Amino acid sequence: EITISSQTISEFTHAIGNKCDAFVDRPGKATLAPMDFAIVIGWKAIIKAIFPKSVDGDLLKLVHLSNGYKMITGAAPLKKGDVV
Amino acid sequence: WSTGHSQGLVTAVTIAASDSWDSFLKNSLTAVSLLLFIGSRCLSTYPRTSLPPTMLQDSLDNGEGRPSPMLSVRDLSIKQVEKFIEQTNSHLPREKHIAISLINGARNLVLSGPPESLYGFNLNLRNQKAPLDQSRVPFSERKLKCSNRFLPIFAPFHSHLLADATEL
Repeated sequence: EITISSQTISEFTHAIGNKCDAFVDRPGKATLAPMDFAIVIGWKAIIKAIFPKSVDGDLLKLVHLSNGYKMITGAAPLKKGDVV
Repeated sequence: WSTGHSQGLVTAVTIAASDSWDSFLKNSLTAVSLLLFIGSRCLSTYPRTSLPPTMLQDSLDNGEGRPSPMLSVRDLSIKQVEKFIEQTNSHLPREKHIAISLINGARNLVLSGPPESLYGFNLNLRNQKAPLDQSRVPFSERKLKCSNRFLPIFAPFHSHLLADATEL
């Protein structure tokens, strides 16, 4: 369980070069978090999937083939203070 | 005497505090450190963001420059420019309001605020202004001309946006 914080969104946005206004703290605005922050939130769970013995392989030869996001219908974007 | 603009006033007071060359280097240290703190704190408080490309394209294809946190308007009085800011502010929330940043003269002003708010400002001003050869029109009923453009700056100095940077 991770709680989203403005510091973390700031670091992530400056890292990837995202300059969008929605992810920068402004007065009178609900600062949001990028959907690429979803992989940061779920890196532990997603990457724990390739470890089990029944899925055996060389992690040094591991190749990330594809990644993608999909918002659920009617679900608002992630925002600051969200316990996720 | 000596003074400065939006930014040079610190250099003015430092030069007023000048002394022999050894003390002048200390004075320069003071001015530089103060401006470093001002710039860093102002950017941290209001970091400029990405700007919608359709919006800057609309601004550019109407004889306008890149949007900036400051918009210079010329050939208009403080009262007229102020009335336009009051319209834009009434139709904007308080946190993205436009305020008089500096009055360079009677017919020369610069206004601080978010680049998007100042773009909407410039849309309103372009709607109200005229391109027109009005020499054949009576002076009392002549449309007002103006050449407004955004200054080369990346911070809304002299505005409420950086007010919370002050105490820091």
